Amino acid sequence: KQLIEFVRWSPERAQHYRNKGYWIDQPLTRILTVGVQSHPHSLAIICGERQLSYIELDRLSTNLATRLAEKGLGKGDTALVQLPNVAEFYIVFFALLKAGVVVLNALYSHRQYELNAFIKQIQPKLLIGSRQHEVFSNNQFIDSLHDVNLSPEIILMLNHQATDFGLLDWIETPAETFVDFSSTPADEVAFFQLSGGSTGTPKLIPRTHNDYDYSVRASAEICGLNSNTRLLCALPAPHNFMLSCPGALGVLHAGGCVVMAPNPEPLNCFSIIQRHQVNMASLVPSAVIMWLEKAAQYKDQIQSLKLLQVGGASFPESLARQVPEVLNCKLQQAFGMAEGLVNYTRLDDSDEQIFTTQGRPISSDDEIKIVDEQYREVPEGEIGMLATRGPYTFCGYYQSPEHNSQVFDEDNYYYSGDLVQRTPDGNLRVVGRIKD
Ligand SMILES: O=C(O)c1ccc(F)cc1O
Ligand SMILES: [Ca+2]
Ligand SMILES: [Ca+2]
Ligand SMILES: [Ca+2]
Repeated sequence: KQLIEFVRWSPERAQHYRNKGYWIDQPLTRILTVGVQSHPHSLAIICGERQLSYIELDRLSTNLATRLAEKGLGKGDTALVQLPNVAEFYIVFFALLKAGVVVLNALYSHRQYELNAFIKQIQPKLLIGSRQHEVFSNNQFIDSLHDVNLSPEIILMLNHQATDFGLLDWIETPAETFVDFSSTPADEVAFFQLSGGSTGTPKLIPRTHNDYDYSVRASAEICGLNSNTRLLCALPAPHNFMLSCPGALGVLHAGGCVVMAPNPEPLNCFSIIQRHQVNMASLVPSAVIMWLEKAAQYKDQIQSLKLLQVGGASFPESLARQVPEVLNCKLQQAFGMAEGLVNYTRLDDSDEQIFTTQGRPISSDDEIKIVDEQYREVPEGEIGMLATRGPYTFCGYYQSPEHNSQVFDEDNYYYSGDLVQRTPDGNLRVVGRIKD
């Protein structure tokens, strides 16, 4: 009956963020509902040989949601989802959003140790995974959960066994009986993001419908998405970068289409780009290097790429400059964190800004301090530690009061651990990382 706990913005900041129109108090399912009303038959997801329209995505994820409701899963409960880069990922995401189940999307690369830690932390009543994943290849991990009194009530499996509940069976058909359901309230937790770079297993980041939808809408505007955007989803779909910056959710917000790839391997990605005339992609620097190494051979297959976002690791200027020369598309640098703040070079920034900086915040109410070791603001342009708060930056990790008191200051700035300097033009350069 209690909704998932999380650390709230002050009411004065919530009001401000509503007054500015950042927080519009709609569930994240707004993206689907609006697109179904506007363009039900536009393609939402391309996955392998499948073409999911907006109304198909909407009907498939309602089916799953009615099935879960039928089982007493709803507001107050949590789910652990671990799916590869396939359409069912988003069907499941929107299904849990619709049903009011707070979902943690594990990376498909996470193994038993991480999944165990997540299950201990959110005690999910629903687990959704794939039988082709190493961890669910046998029944050992699911069995270990009974021992520890953490068995979920429902396990749905992709590529399922005859014994299992088939995830695709619960998507294909709605429940036999009607049980009511609804999203969690727009200013309550919608789902858990995961931190990057924390010491042990990733820390849980509660995200509300209000703040995630804002970052998605605002990112989609900055990146200039529209209904002809076709975005390659080659990075892990659950990752903040791939999901909201502007990510699949931004593309759906804009009425475009997400094109799935299993991973960023260049030859296969290039084939998907050519086949579906992908015009946007998002990559981390190591994946850009791989593409850069094949792109001359395949210039023709990737001509349609119009925009490449790059972020997630340091991206030297020498490499940035190769993106337009070799990939024949525009560069946008992105520096963000699942905890909130996202920076983009703008599409009309100068070439030097795009090649040498990681841009500037989504929001004019993204507040930045760049501080020395005495936590005093450095002189303009020097390197300091980044601290930030704003309308989509979280206010604390899930159930971690001790850690939270260490990375938030008294004004509720979050200390991301990133080292940065502000350039004269107003943009940020990420130059490193600092501990504790
Ligand atoms: O987590 C990251 O490293 C990351 C990178 C770019 C972006 F736009 C958002 C992000 O969360
Ligand atoms: Ca907005
Ligand atoms: Ca981080
Ligand atoms: Ca191009």
